[PDB]
Amino acid sequence: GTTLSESFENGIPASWKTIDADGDGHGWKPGNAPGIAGYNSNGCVYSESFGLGGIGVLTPDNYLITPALDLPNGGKLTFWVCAQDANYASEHYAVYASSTGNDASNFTNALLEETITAKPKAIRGRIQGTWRQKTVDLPAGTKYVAFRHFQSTDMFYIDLDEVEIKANG
Ligand SMILES: [Ca+2]
Ligand SMILES: [Ca+2]
Repeated sequence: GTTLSESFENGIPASWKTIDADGDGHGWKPGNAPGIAGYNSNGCVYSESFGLGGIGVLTPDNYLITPALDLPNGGKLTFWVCAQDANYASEHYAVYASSTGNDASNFTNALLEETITAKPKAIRGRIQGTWRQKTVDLPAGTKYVAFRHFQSTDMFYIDLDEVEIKANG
């Protein structure tokens, strides 16, 4: 079955689907160095809970969804995530599998759900959040994977990079 490897070095391919479910006009977006460097690479994607330039506080419910997948005996997903700004790091997200369609309502099996945590002597810390790697088992018959930024507000960005799916298959 499917191997998928996406480094986001040239944005979000049209074969991926984005859903701005909350309807504010802000969804998952391409990021690149120097503003928004990827993991060991130039490009990534990001989603905002606060926008620069007067945009202000947001309440995202934003989906980034893979192309269709062929996983008759399941597979393994890995990806990298961080908080863009270590002082505003508490972004919440979940990863879902659908066996059916690729609408928001088809993503109900949360495989992974978490709020990012920032990593007594006074010491200078990183400006940007540390990249962490996540590994998720994908059930047999999974056709789409969704990354959902939601139940988040008034932090900064969540960044996502280097998505790999290996079929068992
Ligand atoms: Ca990248
Ligand atoms: Ca939105």
